[PDB]
Amino acid sequence: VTIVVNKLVIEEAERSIHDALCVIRCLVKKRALIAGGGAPEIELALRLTEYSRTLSGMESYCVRAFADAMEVIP
Amino acid sequence: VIRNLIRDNRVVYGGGAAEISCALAVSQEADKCPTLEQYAMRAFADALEVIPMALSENSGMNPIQTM
Repeated sequence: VTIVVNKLVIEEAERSIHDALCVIRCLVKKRALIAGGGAPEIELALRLTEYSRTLSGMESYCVRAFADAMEVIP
Repeated sequence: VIRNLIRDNRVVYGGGAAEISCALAVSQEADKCPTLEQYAMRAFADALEVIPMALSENSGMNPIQTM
């Protein structure tokens, strides 16, 4: 199927339709949504720190660094 | 050691057992302090681990794995 719709205003419209297809493609492969604004990065940093307490060996110090690294986004 | 036991016979298991247990309590309680002191509480946990992590180093073992 083809989608018929200034020279610059039409270019952003193509980007507007491509980015929408990309987001629409994301919902297809992954039928789910998540909050933005650094919401998962905090939960990812918070719950991974809990798992690091249960593990043993070098994984605790390494997994904890993986958790603290997510806090840079928010 | 005798004077301390006379003042209070209550005692805590040494060899780094106390520092590792307190670090877990300090880490969990840090989640309940919504303020910039939270990062310092987590730093207090990691600082408590240096005593037992130093004992294993002085004996010739892997510190972090033994920690």
